[PDB]
Amino acid sequence: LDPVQKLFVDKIREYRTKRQTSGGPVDAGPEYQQDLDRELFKLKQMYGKADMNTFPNFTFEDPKFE
Amino acid sequence: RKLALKTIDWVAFGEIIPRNQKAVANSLKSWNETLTSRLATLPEKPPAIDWAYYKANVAK
Amino acid sequence: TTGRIVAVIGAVVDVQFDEGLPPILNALEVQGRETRLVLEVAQHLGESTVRTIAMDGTEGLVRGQKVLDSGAPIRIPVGPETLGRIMNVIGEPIDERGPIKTKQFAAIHAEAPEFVEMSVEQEILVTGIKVVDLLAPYAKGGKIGLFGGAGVGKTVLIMELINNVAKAHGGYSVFAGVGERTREGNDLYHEMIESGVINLKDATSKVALVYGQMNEPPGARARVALTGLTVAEYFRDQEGQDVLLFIDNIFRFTQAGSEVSALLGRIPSAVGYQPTLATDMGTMQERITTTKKGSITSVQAIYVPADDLTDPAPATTFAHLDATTVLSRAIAELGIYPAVDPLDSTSRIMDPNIVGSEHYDVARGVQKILQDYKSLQDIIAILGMDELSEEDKLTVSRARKIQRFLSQPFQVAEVFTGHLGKLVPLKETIKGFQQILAGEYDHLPEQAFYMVGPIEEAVAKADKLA
Amino acid sequence: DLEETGRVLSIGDGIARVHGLRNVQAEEMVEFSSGLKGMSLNLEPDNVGVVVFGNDKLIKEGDIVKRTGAIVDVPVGEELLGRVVDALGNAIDGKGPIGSKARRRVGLKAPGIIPRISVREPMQTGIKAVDSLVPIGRGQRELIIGDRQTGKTSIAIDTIINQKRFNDGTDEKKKLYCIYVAIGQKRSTVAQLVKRLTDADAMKYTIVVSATASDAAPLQYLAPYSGCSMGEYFRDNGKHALIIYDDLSKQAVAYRQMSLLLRRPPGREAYPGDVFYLHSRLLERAAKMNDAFGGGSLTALPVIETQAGDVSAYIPTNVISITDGQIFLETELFYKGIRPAINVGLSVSRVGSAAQTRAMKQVAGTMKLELAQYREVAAFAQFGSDLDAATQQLLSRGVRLTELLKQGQYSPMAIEEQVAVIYAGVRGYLDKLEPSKITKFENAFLSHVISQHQALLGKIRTDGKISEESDAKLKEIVTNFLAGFEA
Repeated sequence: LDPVQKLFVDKIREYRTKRQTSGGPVDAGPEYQQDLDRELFKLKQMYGKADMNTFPNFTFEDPKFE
Repeated sequence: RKLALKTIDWVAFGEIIPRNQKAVANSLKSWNETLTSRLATLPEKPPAIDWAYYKANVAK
Repeated sequence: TTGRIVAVIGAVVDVQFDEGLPPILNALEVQGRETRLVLEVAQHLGESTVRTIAMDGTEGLVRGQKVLDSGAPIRIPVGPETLGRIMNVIGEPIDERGPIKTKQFAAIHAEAPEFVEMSVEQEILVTGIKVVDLLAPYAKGGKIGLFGGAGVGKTVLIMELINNVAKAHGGYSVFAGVGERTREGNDLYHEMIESGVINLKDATSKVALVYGQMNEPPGARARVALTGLTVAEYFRDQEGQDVLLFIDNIFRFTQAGSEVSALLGRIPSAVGYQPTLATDMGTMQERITTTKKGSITSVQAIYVPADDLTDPAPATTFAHLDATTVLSRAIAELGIYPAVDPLDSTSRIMDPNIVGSEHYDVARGVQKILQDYKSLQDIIAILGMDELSEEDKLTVSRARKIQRFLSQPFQVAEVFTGHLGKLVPLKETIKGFQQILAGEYDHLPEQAFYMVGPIEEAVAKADKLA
Repeated sequence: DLEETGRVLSIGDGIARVHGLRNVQAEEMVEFSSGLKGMSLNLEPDNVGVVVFGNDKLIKEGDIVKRTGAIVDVPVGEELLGRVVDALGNAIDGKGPIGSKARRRVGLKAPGIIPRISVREPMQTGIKAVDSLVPIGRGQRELIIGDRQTGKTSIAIDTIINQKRFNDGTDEKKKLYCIYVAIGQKRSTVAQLVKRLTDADAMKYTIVVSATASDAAPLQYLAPYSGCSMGEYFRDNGKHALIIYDDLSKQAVAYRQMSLLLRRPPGREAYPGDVFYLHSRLLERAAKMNDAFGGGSLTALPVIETQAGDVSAYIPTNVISITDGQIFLETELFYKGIRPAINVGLSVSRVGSAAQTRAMKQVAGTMKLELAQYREVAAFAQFGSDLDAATQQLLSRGVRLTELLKQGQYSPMAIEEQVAVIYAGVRGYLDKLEPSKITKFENAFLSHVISQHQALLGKIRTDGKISEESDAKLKEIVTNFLAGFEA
């Protein structure tokens, strides 16, 4: 993604060492998981709430006439 | 449906006296103008979605 | 690392640590100062001397005495165990229920959350006050700043606000007594005891008290603001909460800063101020707000020095204010409560649309009416009445009712009022004045709108008379 | 390397006496141990008084002071248009790296005489009161004066938003790059504000330089200068840039403060004196340039938000002496509900006519007068009650116009429309109407002219001027349509 090869050897392989594992991507990291669960629900609260894996179909209405 | 083409001579409109409606006409005009202003605005079409974009991009 | 007291000029403690110089902001604990004497480094002066601030007493400080760096800037316990606790600035009780112990400590100086998680917009909170809600529709999580003179029933008001609000509240509340009177805090204490929402079956009360009283040295007073912030940011963001943050009184903070400025060797800006006064504002104020991570409804008692607002300090403040709450001493003097200067109190969300523009508009007629009426006052002041114009004569009277109508006695402070105070929901309000706009009362006793809540009751108040 | 590196000679309070770097270029942006920049503002022989750009709690003493060896530049581009950055060009929006990665010295000097050109372009704001009573040119530097959010900003907004269409028009003579230098306008303020511009996405040709209340003072100070190079750029590239410096008032505050901390003075009102100069040099860089410079412009809308209308107030006096008027916005009126709340007696454009359409000029010229006169019988005899019957009519006329020059909260326009309602009143078809309903008349009237007389307007729009067509139609329209509006 970026450069220097001895330092980046330490890091760029460590980009993908994380990705070079995917059940806990050499660490998902319990803290990451915990705060993730916090923000993911809290995000949900900060969102609109009508389930995000469901289609909001239509509604119908009838306007004032005298 | 589309629009209804009724032209309204507002001069004549309010005047009516089938007496249960003359008062109604005075109100119904203004009730109209509320409806008239409302429809005349409303944006005709809403948008729709670049399904392909979000198809990629929603990963639930 | 250790320092030598090299110069003590009061609680401006000039320390030479020769044991390297830890951050500007590194918090120091003084050795030979059993009683925890915090100094915070202010300057690296050079010479391995820092100018640090003791926030506290400067007893027995031999010049040389060892001061031991606390190795971080000032950190305090933050944790739910603070609510219902009167915490001082130093994270310690003054609840005196033993130590206010928490899980986590926090360095109290901190970042002002970034713009993007900051919710960019807000919604008017309702205070239960006609005058407020109507005229300066303050926002939930906003920073509302209570400009107000000395003890001008402000203190009364805030308490009443607590009363009106904190109860109802869903999240929790913080009171940061900045330069608060020990007494008022007492008063509050009991009120709170009393209220029992400082329930003591709760150190998780509905309200946390952090107090940094007047009797403290400025450094403490200066710092109580950061402290409180730190806790609350924790409850808001961290404990999710809608925090109500009662600060009474940031001015006293400001003052604490300014007070040091001189003998921070600084030029203490105008009147003595701080040149950095502003940055000071940013640095606290920008930290408190409403994020998406909750709301810190920020209630700042602001002493308006000499009720001088042009006074740069307040001058600045308005900028920071989501809600600027200006209490009118002038009005107050008329004995009036709500005593506001609402033609000075604002909410940016006072702007039509937002708040229901009718609501607003009803206000606009009033705002106008009163204002024009205000205009007249020089003329009237001499001239009184009888060569002016009639419509105005009407407005005058109407205004006079309106004026009265804003007035509402104190519900809590029946001790103060005698009266029972009142509380008015929206409708009577909107209508109330609007009704006056309809001038439905113009043969009804004018003053009768005084110290009322609902216009109905006011109408009634005219009536018993006639 | 560590040889044109230095050790922090002393530090605290972000005032770095800087040891070393002894070959330092004046006003070299320096490079920190903390990464950070600073400005070697002050070359003292034995130190470099370095203004620390940004936070210094980080900092400690003897710390290594590195040259950046650079006199400040800022990234420049049009890829600032549609970007909220801080002045260094740092996305705070979280819009990621700007396309503006060309850089340009933030100090680049103000034009020559010959290089400059006078204005003769109008420009507009979508605000009747404004375009009429303060017709707008291009390449400005003239004072906007008023107090805070009232939607103080509204005033600006409707203008920016107004340029949207113009940016939907063409030329740098319709299209306009808006530059909002926000000096000390809190994150919230901005947060909201930005949120608006974006919504209006008038943001698209628009930089928002965002210096929120938090920001360090030099930065905020700088923010305009930053903008300044960028706007001159636009100017010189034919682009007509609009900077709203909101506000230099705060800037001064910072600037002095900075000075003071450098012990560098507190002149009159505590501000050292070349803050005028500061700005003068800054603002001269806003001009309408000749064609060699693409003809572009940097229109400067400086803003000063007054504390209590305090204008003999140093910086205001100063500013007044540069500006070619001030647009005083009047609060009482505000409370009256009159938003915009102006006092146009205290709004002046010496400029006047270079700044406007004929269209407007024709209807407005008289109008100004009609109000003037209206005011006058409120005034010689400081009573709104009358002195002559004639005027009992004329006053009506004035009053009508009063209803008209208002501007909706959160609402701009364009000139032919503006003229449309204005003609109606000027040539009077609505003193045969009650003053409050005049605006009401407009809603309908406007929606009518928009509907029908977009044709006609097509002409007026074409002519930049009311034409015989338009007029002929108008006389008739206004009467008829008005007649329809009523009856």
